[PDB]
Amino acid sequence: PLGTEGFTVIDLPEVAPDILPSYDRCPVDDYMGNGTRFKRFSQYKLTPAEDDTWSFKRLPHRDYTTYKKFNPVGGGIRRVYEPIEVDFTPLISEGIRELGLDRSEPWQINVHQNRTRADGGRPGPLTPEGVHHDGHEFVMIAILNKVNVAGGTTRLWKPGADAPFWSGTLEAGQAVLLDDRGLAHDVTDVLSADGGPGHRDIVIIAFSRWAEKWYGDEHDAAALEE
Amino acid sequence: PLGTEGFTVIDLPEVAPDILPSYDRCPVDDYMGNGTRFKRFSQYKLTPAEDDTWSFKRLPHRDYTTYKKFNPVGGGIRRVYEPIEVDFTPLISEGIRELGLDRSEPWQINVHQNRTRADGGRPGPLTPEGVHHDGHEFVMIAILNKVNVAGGTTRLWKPGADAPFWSGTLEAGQAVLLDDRGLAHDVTDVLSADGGPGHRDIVIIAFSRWAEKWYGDEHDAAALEE
Ligand SMILES: N[C@@H](CCCC[N+](=O)[O-])C(=O)O
Ligand SMILES: N[C@@H](CCCC[N+](=O)[O-])C(=O)O
Ligand SMILES: [Br-]
Ligand SMILES: [Br-]
Ligand SMILES: [Br-]
Ligand SMILES: [Br-]
Repeated sequence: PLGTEGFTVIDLPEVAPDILPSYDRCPVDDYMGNGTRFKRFSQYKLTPAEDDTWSFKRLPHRDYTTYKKFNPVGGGIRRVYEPIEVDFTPLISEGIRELGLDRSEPWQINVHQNRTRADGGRPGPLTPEGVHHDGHEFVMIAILNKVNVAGGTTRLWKPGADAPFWSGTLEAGQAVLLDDRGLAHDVTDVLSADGGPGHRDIVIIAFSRWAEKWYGDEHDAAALEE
Repeated sequence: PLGTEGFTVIDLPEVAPDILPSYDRCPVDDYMGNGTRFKRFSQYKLTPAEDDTWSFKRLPHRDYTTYKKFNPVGGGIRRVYEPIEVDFTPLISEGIRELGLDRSEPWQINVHQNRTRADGGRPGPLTPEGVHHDGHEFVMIAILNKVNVAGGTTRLWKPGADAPFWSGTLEAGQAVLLDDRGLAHDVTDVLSADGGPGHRDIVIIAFSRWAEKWYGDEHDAAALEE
């Protein structure tokens, strides 16, 4: 499973030819990033399959809801996103293999397909939450494309620490897997590499056991404090 | 001067008839509030005048810059805003009288004319910074108009405290004056009162001594970490 410090960085396999172009068709995120972020969102059930594989089932499309206690800037509201068009589940299966997810019960994943844009004088913020936990058990963050950007350095923190214990800029074709309970994280802003427009295209996958799923009326009521 | 707990709430005089309509002509804030906020911005030199009054001089229009250490979601960047069209200096004089601003040196003020909109299912965030200091010596927040909104409760905090020591919902025609060093503040989100659109129209005035002004090349370089 994960490295002893609670994270692993991996190389990603080649992706299908529809993945990178699909980022050009992500609409603006009306809730986060103040116009610098573009997003699609889908959720899946993840079940252990015989032959020691995993089965993915796309769930009916629902608004994204998270808790203010994890995300103070985007929590506590219904966030209406459009579904992801392409199939990230081959990519996600690489992360699962490295996580060694507990096969004794089913899992539920949130999948966020994000583009953040940077331009001269306007960095693209990646973690306006600051140093945070996502609220899930594991998180996978995969970088699919970077064009004309600098910055975007991932920092991993022990809870309460004054400084991160690991920093690294993930490049296209890399992913980090995180123990999202034991570690906190942030990412420095995306910067324009030369003064002109640039962008950073990623997918974030948040893993929870189905028994603790971030999906459905009970989760929504809890996250919205209803 | 201010109350012994570092703040005072005051009633405001009647304002000129052009002030309330001017909020309809404030452009969207491209940098904060994710489309829920509209803003104009101007800066003034503030000097003591004989017969125990104060004189205001509007300074050449410059981008707003603040520090990430005070504002993690809107700091560290050049924020290009349009100037304020109306004259808030009569209202600001009411706050100055209550502050008892030291007349032994000149001052510099930042003036933010803000509208935050709320709608059903979409609150209007007021302090995405969370509990914060603005970074100035004194702050005045004046409420000019509230239409069909709830929430928007000001909370004042001792430094490092885990709960506020005072809470109150400022109404149209009220202002709070704050010791921005000795106390921190936040405000709960603006909510739609009935499920439909509503808005809250305010002006924020941040006071610094001219010797510590938030204006000009040196300030900008420090706030941008250049
Ligand atoms: N904090 C990110 C989402 C990261 C994934 C967490 N999850 O699915 O709850 C956002 O609010 O857009
Ligand atoms: N934190 C508010 C500004 C409040 C006044 C503070 N000032 O002038 O620096 C914003 O970023 O829009
Ligand atoms: Br944001
Ligand atoms: Br914001
Ligand atoms: Br002068
Ligand atoms: Br009240």
